[PDB]
Parts: sequence; structure tokens; C-alpha cells
Amino acid sequence: GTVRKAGALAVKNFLVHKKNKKVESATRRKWKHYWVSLKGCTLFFYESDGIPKHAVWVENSIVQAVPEHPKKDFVFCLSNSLGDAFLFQTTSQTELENWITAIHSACATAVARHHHKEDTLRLLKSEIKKLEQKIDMDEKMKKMGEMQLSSVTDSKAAATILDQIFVWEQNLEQFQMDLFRFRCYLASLQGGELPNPKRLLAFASRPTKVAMGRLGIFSVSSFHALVAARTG
Repeated sequence: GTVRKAGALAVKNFLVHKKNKKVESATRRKWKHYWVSLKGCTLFFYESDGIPKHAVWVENSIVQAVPEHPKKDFVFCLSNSLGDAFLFQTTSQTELENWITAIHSACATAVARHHHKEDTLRLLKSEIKKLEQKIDMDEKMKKMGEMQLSSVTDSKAAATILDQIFVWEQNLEQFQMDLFRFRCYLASLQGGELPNPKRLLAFASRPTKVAMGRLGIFSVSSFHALVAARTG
């Protein structure tokens, strides 16, 4: 409940997930300036012309720099655990990095408290290892199922296997996203470099690539929103 970071930020809605379960582009709006405080795992927005006006819960979030934003420098994008994303602009490159580190650190903390552990670093490493194993197992089984398909003549049995193949496809996306997120949280705590966004995007399934094409956006942020929108 302590203030981890506070500062001036311009803010704009970027993706929204209202219904159901469909991520859409947010209606176009002016950037709005706020004094913004990160307390625990929540960003509080205060009208600079004066108790918080808005509050955004950012547990299990991902924050990514958007250096290629057209009209603006020091823009970053936070995608939450529900399928929404938000654009923020800060005052400098250093403060951008500071904001990323502080949000990811609050997240790392909230995760540790969810597993009732005090040693956040140890927990994150444990969760990272577990995900890596889940992923390895399900990639192997998925391949086994695909190969198995050509020797299954009964269409009902084949259909059931195809179902599980696609279930693994979706789960693998989610696991990869979660792993990326935990690597962000771990980097924040270690002063390490963030995981590679382009590597993550290579794990997008075909239906996700289609969806992104519909949003008109191919980024860690839109990928994350789509996955999270599945409450995945």
C-alpha cells in the first residue's frame, strides 16, 4: 500500500475488452495529463487541477516501450490481465525505464504474495522453470497428436484428437505469454534486460495473427490483450 513511484503521465486508452471476449481499438481521444501514483499494484490517477479520479489495477500486467509512436517520445504501453491496454507518456527515457521497472516490480511482488512467499526472486525463478517444463511437454504432445492423425481412420476419434491439438495450441500461447511476463518481472528485480518481444510474437497462433490483423496491431501489447481477453 506504499507509494513505489509517482510522476506526471499523459494517458490514453489503447485497447478495450468490454464484450465478449472481443478486444477492440479504443475510441480516439486526446491524451489526458494526470499525476499518477503506483501504490501496491494499482495506478492512481489524480487531476492535476486539484483524492483519485481513476484507478487502474495492474496486477499481472506487461509494460512495453513504444519508441516508434509517431507524434510522441517516452511512450510505453501497459496491457492488463483483462484484455485492455493503455498508452502512457512520461518526461524522459530514464523515467520511462523507471516506470517499467516499478510496475513490473509491483507485479512481481503481487505474484509472490499470491503464492504466499516472501522471497519474490526465488518464487519467480520457480514459476519460470515450471512454465518452461509445461511448455516443453505440451509442444511434444501436440506434435505426437498431429503425427497421430494420419493413422486414425475413425472420424470421431480423429476429431477428438484435433480438438486437443487446438487446445494445446491456445494453452501454449498463454504459457508463452505468462513466461514472457515472468521474465519481465524477473528482469525488473535483477536489472536485467527485458525478454525479446519479437521472439514472443513468433509464438502467436494463426487465429491470433488473424485477430491482430483485425486490430491492425502486431505487438506484445495486442498479443497480450488477446490472450488475456480469453481469461487466458
